[PDB]
Amino acid sequence: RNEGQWALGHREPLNANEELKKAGNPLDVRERIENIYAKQGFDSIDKTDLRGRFRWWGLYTQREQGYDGTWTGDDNIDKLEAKYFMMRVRCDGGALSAAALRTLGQISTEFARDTADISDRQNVQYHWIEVENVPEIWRRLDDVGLQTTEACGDCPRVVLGSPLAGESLDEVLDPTWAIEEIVRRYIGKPDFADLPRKYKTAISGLQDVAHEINDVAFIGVNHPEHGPGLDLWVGGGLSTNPMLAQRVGAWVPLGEVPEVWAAVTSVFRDYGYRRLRAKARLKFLIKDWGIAKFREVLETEYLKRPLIDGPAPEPVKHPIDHVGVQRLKNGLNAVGVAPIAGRVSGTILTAVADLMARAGSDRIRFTPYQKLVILDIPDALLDDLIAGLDALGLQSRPSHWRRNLMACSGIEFCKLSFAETRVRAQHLVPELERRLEDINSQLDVPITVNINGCPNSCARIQIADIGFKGQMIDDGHGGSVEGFQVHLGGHLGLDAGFGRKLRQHKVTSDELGDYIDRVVRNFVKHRSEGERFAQWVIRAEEDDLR
Ligand code: SRM
Ligand code: SF4
Ligand SMILES: [Cl-]
Repeated sequence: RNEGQWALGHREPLNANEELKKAGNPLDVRERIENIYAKQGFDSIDKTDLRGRFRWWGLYTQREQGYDGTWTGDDNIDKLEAKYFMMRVRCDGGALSAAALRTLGQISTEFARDTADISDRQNVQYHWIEVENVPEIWRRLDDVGLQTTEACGDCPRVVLGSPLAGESLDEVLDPTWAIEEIVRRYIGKPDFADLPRKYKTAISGLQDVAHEINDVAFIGVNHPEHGPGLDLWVGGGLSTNPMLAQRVGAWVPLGEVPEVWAAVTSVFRDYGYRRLRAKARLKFLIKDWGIAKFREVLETEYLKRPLIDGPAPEPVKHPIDHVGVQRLKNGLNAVGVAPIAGRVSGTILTAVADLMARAGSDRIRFTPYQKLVILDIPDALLDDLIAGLDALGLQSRPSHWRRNLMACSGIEFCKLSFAETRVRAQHLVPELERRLEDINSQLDVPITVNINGCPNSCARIQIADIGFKGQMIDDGHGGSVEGFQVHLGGHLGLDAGFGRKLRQHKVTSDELGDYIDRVVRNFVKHRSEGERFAQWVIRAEEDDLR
């Protein structure tokens, strides 16, 4: 019985999305940008290019101005499509030189109305970009060793790596090599250009890459016999049907990582479902097959050998975000700063690149939690840096809230969203800071808040202390507005799991601060000593949670 799987012989398209990939190599659309589209403009762009093949090059069309959630749906595309683009720049590892960061700044100030926002996958995204300047931009990014290749599309998304790869004192190893090997080997190459859906990778020495929710994850663990290598995890995801990735129970050494990554992706290519668009993510295959069959197939058909068994890394009790100052293997310091919901500007990035030059620093990393850290600051030139960054509003000593808050793009730019998230976040933070500085000392433990535009969970709705899922709501049977559902007490690391939903409960855009304030206060009210938020939630009564 057919599910669209290549490996079972069913190579026949069953989607419009699968249909468009059978029409040449999607990535081939780059000639057409430079040759045709950047020269003729938005309206020349064939619609199967604009909506399909543009994705393989980091170009999603942004939402047209002044259409609220009322208008959100597959059937309003012509209306919702603004003649501008969100261009996503691929940063495998968050890793960047100061020259590279510089370029990202000026590209934004110049081409993207100063918009630059750090994604929770270590990328930057621009908005207000026009096709005319795409060729100029590619040309420019190349100078600094950056591309947009497969930053969107049915292909491997950015590979996450630790913001502190190679300098962290706690890391099991530095797997940067493996990342760069994967990118050098495999990005832009025909073999993995066509996958049932998107494909997300995390590789790190630390559990600081939200690994449990990636399609494939490689995580430092000491093997008692074989030494520092990587633990392999597979089948994660969070959209509208969240599933934690699971241990394959294998241990992979650094050098074999890119080989084993290619294996896994290969299994996705061939056995992944291609009938339903909503059922195409690897996770669904893993759910169906079970972990053991997966490993069986993986060894027997693609690696041609068993993967050496190995232990799980010991799950951390607290997420590792790298905000703040820390000593390096260097003998130097690194600096983690927090913007609000990843929101920086073209100006900020350049202004930052310059402060780095002042410090002698040439290494910066973006963070899987929309943050950025500067590396190799010597003690001597550190305070003059921090003050330089605080000046741009990039706080290295942020508050509880500013530090542990994410938002997606939402209805500001995103054509799929029901609510405003990012701008909303720029104001909610000060409101919470001054509203709850009151209770602040009594919180010995952080509260994480993720504001999501719609159910897609781009800012990780399910795995926050307080998670907000943007749905359309009714207001006295007069008219439908924007609003959020709450998911509470979801965490990664030790005993990972998702936040609970509440029965008949909605939070309008205005009420966000009200709800947070209340449930936080009720937390402190009913909590026990040392008890984390998430722990309370599981025993808490419905009423204290509303
Ligand atoms: C920018 C970012 C949010 C952020 O502020 O961090 C983001 C924003 C978008 N995501 Fe994503 N996603 C981002 C991380 C994720 C994550 C989180 C993660 O990877 O940890 C998820 C959840 C995890 C997962 O994938 O399971 C996520 C699940 C989605 C979904 C759900 C897809 C699905 O599997 O069903 C969509 C829609 C889709 O693919 O059909 C999607 C679609 C989008 C689009 C392209 C909306 C669209 O299709 O038109 C958003 C960009 C619109 C815009 O104009 O900004 N994105 N999105 C993140 C981009 C990181 C990157 O560089 O790649
Ligand atoms: S979670 Fe939804 S609204 Fe937010 S950025 Fe993703 S697709 Fe857009
Ligand atoms: Cl995405």
